[PDB]
Amino acid sequence: LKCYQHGKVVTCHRDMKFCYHNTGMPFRNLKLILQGCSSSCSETENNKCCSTDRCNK
Amino acid sequence: LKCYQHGKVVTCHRDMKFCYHNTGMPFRNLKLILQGCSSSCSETENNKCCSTDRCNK
Amino acid sequence: LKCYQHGKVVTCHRDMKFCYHNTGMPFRNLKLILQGCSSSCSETENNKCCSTDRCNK
Amino acid sequence: LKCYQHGKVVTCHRDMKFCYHNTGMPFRNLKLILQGCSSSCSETENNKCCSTDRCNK
Repeated sequence: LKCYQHGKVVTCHRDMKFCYHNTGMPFRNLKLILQGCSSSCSETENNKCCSTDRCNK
Repeated sequence: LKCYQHGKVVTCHRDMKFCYHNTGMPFRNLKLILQGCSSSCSETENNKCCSTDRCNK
Repeated sequence: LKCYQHGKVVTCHRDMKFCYHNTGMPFRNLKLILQGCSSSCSETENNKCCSTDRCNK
Repeated sequence: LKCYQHGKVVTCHRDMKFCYHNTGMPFRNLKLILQGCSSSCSETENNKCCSTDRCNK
């Protein structure tokens, strides 16, 4: 599986079956963007994990 | 002072002298974007530091 | 005023009037800790801010 | 497998074969701590992944 990872495309390790993209905002002044290969998502984030090449732009 | 802060304008606290925009990248998969008011700021350590209203878009 | 900043004690600049400790947990595995001197400590609750020297843990 | 995850002990999904603990520090005031169940580590982080219950405490 290949995933976007901030302007690189990367091949996931064998045990990482998902691509992931999500954006968080822990503090008023801070936005963070997590994007890459991943393991399975929590129940609450199932839509953030996808399992086809480059699915996580 | 008023500053941009992630798609909105905020009024800084009365003693804060700068607006800023900054980013970090601690890991290959994780980007951080910081934007708002600050009390101190060195332009060389930010994308931008300025001291007029809304200067940090 | 003096505050903790991640196992350093810092002396606040004159425009940084409280000590601050906030944490965020945007994703299940990722914790962010923001700690130091602040004037963004401008609610009137001792939620993220505390007033007394070295109060912020 | 069970792992610590920021003051919780959690049971990993079947596709997560490791417990993980790591940190980053992009700014003097901001610490990041990654802790939980994980997939395999990169080569540079081999010591950050372990395979026994609660090993990333």
